[PDB]
Amino acid sequence: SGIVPQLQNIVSTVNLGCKLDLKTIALRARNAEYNPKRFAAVIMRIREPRTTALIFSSGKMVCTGAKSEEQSRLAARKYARVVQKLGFPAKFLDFKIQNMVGSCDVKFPIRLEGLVLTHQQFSSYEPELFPGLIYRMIKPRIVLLIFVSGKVVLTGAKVRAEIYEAFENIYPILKGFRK
Amino acid sequence: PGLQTDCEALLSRFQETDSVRFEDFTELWRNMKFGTIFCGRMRNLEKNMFTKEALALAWRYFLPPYTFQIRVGALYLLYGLYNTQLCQPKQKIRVALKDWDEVLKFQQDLVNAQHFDAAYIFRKLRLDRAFHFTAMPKLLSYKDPSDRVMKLITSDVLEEMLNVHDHYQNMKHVISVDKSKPDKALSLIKDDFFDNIKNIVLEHQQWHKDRKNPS
Amino acid sequence: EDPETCLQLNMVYQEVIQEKLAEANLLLAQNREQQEELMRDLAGTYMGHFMKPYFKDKVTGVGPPANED
Amino acid sequence: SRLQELRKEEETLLRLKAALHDQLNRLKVEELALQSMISSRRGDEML
Amino acid sequence: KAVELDLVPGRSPISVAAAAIYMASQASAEKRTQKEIGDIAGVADVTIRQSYRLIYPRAPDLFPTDFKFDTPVDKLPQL
Repeated sequence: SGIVPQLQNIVSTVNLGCKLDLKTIALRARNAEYNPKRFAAVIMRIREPRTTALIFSSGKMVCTGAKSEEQSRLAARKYARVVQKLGFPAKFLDFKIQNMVGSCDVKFPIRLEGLVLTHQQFSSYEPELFPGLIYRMIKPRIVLLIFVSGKVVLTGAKVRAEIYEAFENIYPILKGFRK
Repeated sequence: PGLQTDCEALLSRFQETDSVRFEDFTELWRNMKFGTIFCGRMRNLEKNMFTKEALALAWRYFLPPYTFQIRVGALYLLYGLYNTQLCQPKQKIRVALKDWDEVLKFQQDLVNAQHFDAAYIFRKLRLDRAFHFTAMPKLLSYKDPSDRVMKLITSDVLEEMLNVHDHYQNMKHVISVDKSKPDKALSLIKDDFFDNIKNIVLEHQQWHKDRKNPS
Repeated sequence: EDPETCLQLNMVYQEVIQEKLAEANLLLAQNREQQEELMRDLAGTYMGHFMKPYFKDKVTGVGPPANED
Repeated sequence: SRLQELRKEEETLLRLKAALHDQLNRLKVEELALQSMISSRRGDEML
Repeated sequence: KAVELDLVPGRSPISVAAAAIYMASQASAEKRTQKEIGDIAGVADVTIRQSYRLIYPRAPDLFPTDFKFDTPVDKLPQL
């Protein structure tokens, strides 16, 4: 191939293993937000890993927005220490990735119609809903948004190797439809 | 207010005669009676405003890509207009810096091309100092085309092509051992390439013809 | 008699045809410059945006602070 | 109108350039052939 | 022709059709505004303007050869 996909977003989760009050955390945390009338969770953003953590009463946290597995883990540990400091018995249970969005460009405009006619069993291209084609790869379960400018947005992964495999699989298929 | 129409009418009447003789222009002036184009009740402001506009019109007509006949006609037009005004300050012609650099070689060609009528007209219009040499054309706040095809393919161009083509034919006839066996790797040149260029230029010209031809 | 004449004749032919490309490519560059000028004309302030607060901001609409004068 | 005149002239000169570039490519192929043949022929009197 | 020439890549087919109808409408006696075409086509007049602006440069090429232009292709509406 020759083009490696740049990760853009990584949703991971972690279990604190202790119930929390969202009022307490929200009133006593620095960059927290909590409007239960709109969503029952505390949205805590931090700058260095540049991440957004949603924290739930049950003790489960989801850290999104980090662009690396290690970086996501570090942001999760930061939020864990934050909650621990606010007076709760925070713990670090089953930190597990749940999504990894990758994005890359192939540097040539593609003909969609050819692709959708070639792989009608996979692609769901409707330009009056979403102007990109949606190729649902099956061998790795990864959804690829392909656009007329060549931008490919892979999503749904659970590890970086999966995005790499999926993009390498999808590369020649697109090479075949270079406008 | 319609002055562009009469100016274009004079330009067309002149380019149809295919003349560079200022005598034909003088006759077209006397017939179309441009001695009146300014005549009429105007106080002073409409007068010099319309004179400015007419001079600017004639000048922009003078410039490329307009035809040489049209250009000489617009030059004679500028001459007649500027030399025929009613305002005491004879409005000047707005001449740019970019357009002056080409009017220079145009005047030079007019001298070279033995068109001494237009050359003398231009030397006169410079002598009486009818030019306001501006920076950008007119002011600033806030067609008869020249085909590139003929610049690319001429009768002289195709003639030279065919001369060198027949020369190369007669020469490749001799340079080999014989005159009747061209090698397979030495027969690739098209003998109709000249004909192909003629076909392309003629199909373009007939496209333009049917473009002006209504239906 | 000898290809050397072929060599020199082909050199001169290539020279003339390359001069032809030089002129033609200059014409192409001029035409593309004209096209770029036309595009920027399509992509080309009103003298209203330069009234009393002549120095308006881009992140805001307010001008500069008042002057000691 | 000027835009269409300019673009058609652009296509005209592109086609002329394409034809002449084919001409130069084949001319240079002929030039390489000439170089090889002259090398081979001049090698016959160096013996 | 516009789709084949790829003058509107990624555009919705309805947006291309509305722009084409506007182009054809403006080149004939029966002239329809962008709002009129958008209402039937279900396309905002801005979208018709954008798609039309992409195919306007090559208007003479797109039109059928045997089309009687009530308004000449050169004088097509400015947008």
